[PDB]
Amino acid sequence: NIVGSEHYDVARGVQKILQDYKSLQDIIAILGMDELSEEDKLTVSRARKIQRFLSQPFQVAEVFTGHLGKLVPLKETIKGFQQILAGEYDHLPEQAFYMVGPIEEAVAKADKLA
Amino acid sequence: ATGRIVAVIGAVVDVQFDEGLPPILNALEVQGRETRLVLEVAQHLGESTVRTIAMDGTEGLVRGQKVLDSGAPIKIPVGPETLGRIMNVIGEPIDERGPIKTKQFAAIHAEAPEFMEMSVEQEILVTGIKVVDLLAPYAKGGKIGLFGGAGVGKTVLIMELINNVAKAHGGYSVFAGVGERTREGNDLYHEMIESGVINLKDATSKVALVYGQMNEPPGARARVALTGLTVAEYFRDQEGQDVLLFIDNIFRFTQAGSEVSALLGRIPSAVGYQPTLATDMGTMQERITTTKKGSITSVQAIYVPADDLTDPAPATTFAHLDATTVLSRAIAELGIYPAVDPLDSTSRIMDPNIVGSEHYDVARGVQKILQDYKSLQDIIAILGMDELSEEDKLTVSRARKIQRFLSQPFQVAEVFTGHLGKLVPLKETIKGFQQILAGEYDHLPEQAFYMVGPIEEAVAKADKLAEEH
Amino acid sequence: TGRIVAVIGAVVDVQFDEGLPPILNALEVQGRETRLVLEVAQHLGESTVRTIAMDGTEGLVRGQKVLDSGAPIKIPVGPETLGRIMNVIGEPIDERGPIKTKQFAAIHAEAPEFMEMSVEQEILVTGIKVVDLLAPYAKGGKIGLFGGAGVGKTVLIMELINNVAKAHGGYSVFAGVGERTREGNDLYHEMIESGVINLKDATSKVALVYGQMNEPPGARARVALTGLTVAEYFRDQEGQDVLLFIDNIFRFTQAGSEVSALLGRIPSAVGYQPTLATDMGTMQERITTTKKGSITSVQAIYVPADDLTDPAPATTFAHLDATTVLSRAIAELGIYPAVDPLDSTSRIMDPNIVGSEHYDVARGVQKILQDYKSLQDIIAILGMDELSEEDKLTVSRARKIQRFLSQPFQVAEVFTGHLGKLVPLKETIKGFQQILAGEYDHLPEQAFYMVGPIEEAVAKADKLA
Amino acid sequence: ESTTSEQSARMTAMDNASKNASEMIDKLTLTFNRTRQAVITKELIEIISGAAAL
Amino acid sequence: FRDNGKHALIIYDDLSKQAVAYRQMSLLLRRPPGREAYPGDVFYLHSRLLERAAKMNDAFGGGSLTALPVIETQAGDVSAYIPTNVISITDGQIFLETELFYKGIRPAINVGLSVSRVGSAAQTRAM
Ligand SMILES: Nc1ncnc2c1ncn2[C@@H]1O[C@H](COP(=O)(O)OP(=O)(O)O)[C@@H](O)[C@H]1O
Ligand SMILES: [Mg+2]
Repeated sequence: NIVGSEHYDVARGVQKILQDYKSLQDIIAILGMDELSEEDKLTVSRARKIQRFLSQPFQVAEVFTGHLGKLVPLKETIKGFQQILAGEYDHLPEQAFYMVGPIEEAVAKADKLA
Repeated sequence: ATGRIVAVIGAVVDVQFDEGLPPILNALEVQGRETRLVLEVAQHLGESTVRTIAMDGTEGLVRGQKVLDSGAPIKIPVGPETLGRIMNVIGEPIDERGPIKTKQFAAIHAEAPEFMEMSVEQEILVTGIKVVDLLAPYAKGGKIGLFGGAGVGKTVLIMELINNVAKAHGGYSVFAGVGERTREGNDLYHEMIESGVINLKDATSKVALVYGQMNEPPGARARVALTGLTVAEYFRDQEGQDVLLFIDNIFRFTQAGSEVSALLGRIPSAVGYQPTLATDMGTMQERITTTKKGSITSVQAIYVPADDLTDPAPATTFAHLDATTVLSRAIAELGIYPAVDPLDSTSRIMDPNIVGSEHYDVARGVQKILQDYKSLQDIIAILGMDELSEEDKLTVSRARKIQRFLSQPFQVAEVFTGHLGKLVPLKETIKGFQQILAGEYDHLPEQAFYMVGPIEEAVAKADKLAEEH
Repeated sequence: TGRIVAVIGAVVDVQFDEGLPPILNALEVQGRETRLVLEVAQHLGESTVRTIAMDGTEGLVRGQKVLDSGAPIKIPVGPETLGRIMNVIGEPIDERGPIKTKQFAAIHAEAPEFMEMSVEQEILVTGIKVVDLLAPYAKGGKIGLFGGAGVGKTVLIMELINNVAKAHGGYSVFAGVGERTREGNDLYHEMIESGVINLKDATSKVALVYGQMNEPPGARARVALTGLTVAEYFRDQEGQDVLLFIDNIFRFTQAGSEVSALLGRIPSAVGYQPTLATDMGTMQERITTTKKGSITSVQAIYVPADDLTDPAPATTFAHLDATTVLSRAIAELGIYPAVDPLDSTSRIMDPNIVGSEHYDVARGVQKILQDYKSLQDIIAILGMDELSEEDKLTVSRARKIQRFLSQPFQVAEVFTGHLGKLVPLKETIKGFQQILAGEYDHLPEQAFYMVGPIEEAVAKADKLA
Repeated sequence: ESTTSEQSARMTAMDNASKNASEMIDKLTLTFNRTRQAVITKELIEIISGAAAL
Repeated sequence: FRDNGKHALIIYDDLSKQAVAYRQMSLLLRRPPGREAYPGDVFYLHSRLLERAAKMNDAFGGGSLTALPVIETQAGDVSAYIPTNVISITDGQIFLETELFYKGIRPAINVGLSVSRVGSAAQTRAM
């Protein structure tokens, strides 16, 4: 009711793909990656970009790494977790999603490692 | 000899006398109440000051109430007239049908019989349950234990042996209920009138009942089990009949003494029990025996706290039991009912000179194929089922039919299931299990043995599943 | 004098009148058959001390009479204590007459001061090829002996006694801390049949202190102090280079946490005493190299429940300078002594302590013994001939090295028939400097089994065929 | 050729499944040993505090 | 030296064996133990000591005082009671691995877990 019906539905899809990845870590550590299904090489391959998309460069930590502090609006952190849960960005590596702001800088980073 | 009350802390009341000191383990009557409140002496403290434990509550007690003495411990009424009546810890009737009118009064604190008053003979008492009679047979005049956690079936399995054994038995029967739900003492008073075991109109009843439940003060959940086996000592000693005795629960005898302990002035032992744990347990469990004047069969349910048989209360009762029936939650969550662990239940008469050489090589033939089934599950987790050889794809399929054939539909669990009550005899239990082991039923699926009686219904249930394809 | 007021277990309380004795004194009960020594540990006020007994306590009446020595427990010490067996209070327990000597010493004695310590590390040479090359022994340091029964440990004890009395001239003390009576009798008769103790003359080389296992828990904790007083006589008065054997050090720790719980103290972590770090401090700091001589200690270490971070084998580990481990998997290979070369460490193994000649020789031995440990798995699973020709020599040389570490001992001359060899330091470094370079590789394997120096190796290749 | 290609990859893939299961078996041995000491320590305090308050 | 315009440096070696000495005096006074049988005020022991190491301003002389305590861990345990009470005081860490000291890298400094927060802005511009 309070945060809406669109905010509430993307936020529950993120906690669903990160819990199913947590139940496969006891098998990937023993039998490796080549023993899963074909549809379960997509829960792993998508939760390993949502995990890296929950990283953000802070503003007070400019003197740690020398990166710029980034701020996002609330309406743009709903759009970033729809174009990953749907499958729009299944042609990018995981490290392109690492330490950025909104979703537009993720595609402006994957062109560097070409 | 009157005495005054000088201190009240919790359930432990201190009483100072002046001229006559009553000994330990007596009864003191508190004058001034509308109800009857009895105090039991537990310690001496010097300068004529005893320290007691209260049988009822202690609200409304004031420092200075004059307290009488009895000169004797708690003498309950006993005899033939107490059959078909519910009674209290101190002997008052709570069935609201009038006073128990009998001639013999007997204290609940008495000694144990000596070494040359023991009996030595062993038998086998047949029940009709397939897991019990095959792998861990019970015995006449022998102490039987029912282990397991919370919510696996200890009260139902002890309700089954009143159904089978107690109506075909000649002599009497006693049920002591110690520290369990007060609801379940009403589903026994109403499942023993409609079966005619308790009779409310004449003098032909066969069951007495003694009840101290989990609403009582903790000084009263530790003297009820001593009141159960005082009525059951009258029938064995002053008469000569064969008596049974059902006790549920008996973990609430140990726990109810671990609550009054720290106020009596005792340092705690390991995980929280009293220092005198294995002495007052062994003082009660040496009166439940078969002597040269009678015989007491006894079935007991023993709560195991949070599924750990290394807790100091269940792991010291093992020395007092002949047949242990360890229930388990890892079997009950498969649907196999009664969940009895076959690789954890023993008996003292599993002996090829007592049960014959044909029963003996069948019992060990079942445990050997179940234990070898355990070590095979470690391979299927990495390899799989199909990559195994054809020789051990057969010892799995023989083991899975032995797991499912042990489960039997009980009679008093009809309202859970809707299925009917089966009772397989002893000669049929062995002949059912020889034929699954030898391979005479390799052409049936696993579901044809689930919740059946004898082996005859295992093939009748096999064809009825076939036609609905 | 005093009087006994309270007897509770193995704890006696004594009431005095005028002469209140200080802590760590020693009283003596009057009226009993055998000596019962009480040790004062606390001043309880109103002229009352708290004593721990050292023998059986029964038969004691409240209100007996108790004298005072005015000093701590004083033992018979001297050079004529060599070859005898005593308990914690100096009494002889082998029925060979009373020990007669000139002077006595007290067991509760302070550490050496700061201006008396040695300012340099120095290697102790014992003659064995595997010890003095890969895990060398510092003079004054503490040594940990891993391994138990069935590995050949009691021979290595009896041989380090013999070699130090030959190359250095210093005797030894054996202290049995809470040891079995059945196993403390066999070590008496195994030393007799090897010469290091002698019942006929004064050529003994050890003194035995045996505080056995069935004694009260106060008497099993002071044995490692009584057996350190005797070892301090041969350094402070004569200036030798003494050894010291404790078997074992866990029964000194565990016997400490039963006096500190009979005395009414709150236990520390998992069950030990509060004072676990000072009782290991006020014992093992007397084992040091002063300006006169030194004391070196070899201690057996038992790890409870295979936990290397339990506080009893963690307090001890901060004192050791070198560890040697007796592997049973080398005893079934035929090698004696069964000392593992890869799992032994030394703290003084350093180019600025033992020099660069010892260093680069003993560094290459442990590297070549790893390559044979990694190539032995491909040969066992796959096969032999697939590996290169440069690796076939490393397989051949490492079977020469691990048999050149064997050495026949002088304590076993009667049984295995060989001659006992004592190798000095400059032969062992010269030997392994040539095996690495392929200089003696064409000779077969059995020329290197059970020899002394490298000179006797080529004298054994001639006798084959 | 295909039964040699398959039987060599069964040799490698069963080798890394015993390195990763032995790397995991030491990290749970330290946590077992911290927790084994912490239970002897914890239930020792409850006995001392029970006797001191008495 | 700090109050009189000079710069000092102190190396405590080590603060692990101090806290096992304060544990002994506490339990011998019958005080209630806590985690790992330690007393309740171990954090007061090391905070009131390492708060003195500071740098005064130019109106107070301009001196300083640098500290470098030493903590010993049991088998890489950086999640115990004492090595977390001192990580939450000092302004950074230096980690020494026991499995890089065996591989021949010396000094075995873990470069991944070694951080220094406030001291990064004060170094030479050549470096
Ligand atoms: N014959 C039976 N077989 C298997 N489970 C049963 C049977 N009868 C009852 N149960 C299960 O046992 C549970 C507890 O029953 P009960 O024996 O009364 O409790 P407890 O054993 O804890 O005293 C119930 O939830 C019921 O589902
Ligand atoms: Mg119940």
